[PDB]
Amino acid sequence: GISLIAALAVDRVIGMENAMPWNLPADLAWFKRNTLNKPVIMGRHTWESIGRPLPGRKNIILSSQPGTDDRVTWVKSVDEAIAACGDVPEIMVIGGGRVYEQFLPKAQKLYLTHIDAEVEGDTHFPDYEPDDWESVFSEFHDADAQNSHSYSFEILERR
Ligand SMILES: [Ca+2]
Ligand code: NA
Repeated sequence: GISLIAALAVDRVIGMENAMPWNLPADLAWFKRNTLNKPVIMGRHTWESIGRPLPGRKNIILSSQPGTDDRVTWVKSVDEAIAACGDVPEIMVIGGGRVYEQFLPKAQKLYLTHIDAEVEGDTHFPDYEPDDWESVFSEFHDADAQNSHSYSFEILERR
């Protein structure tokens, strides 16, 4: 199916103009664990924030304009993005806000990191009602020497 994976500060903030004011290697490890060797769909701005392909995966970039890096696959519509993933057990949608908004109604699972941080942002994860979803996994973690804020992971499966 289609899954979304995202890291959310309070008020569902996911993005801003500058780099996020946190350091969460545990969230990166979680992202890798759940996307390894799966196709990833991302918007063009998320692509520019990474700068290079995520290894071992089909990288699919949504843009209305021709692609500018032949190392990844560029598509001009949601339907083309899904088609480019082919026949796979799980498609991972990795951001950003505009892309999450379009794929949420298609998604069966959400992988969410909730960060105990209040940050001014210009992009939010789309609204969802927790009652429409079942929490199948949850774990809370404190900040530590490597992670600047406390955070929790949850996996929600659409009811
Ligand atoms: Ca940004
Ligand atoms: Na899994």
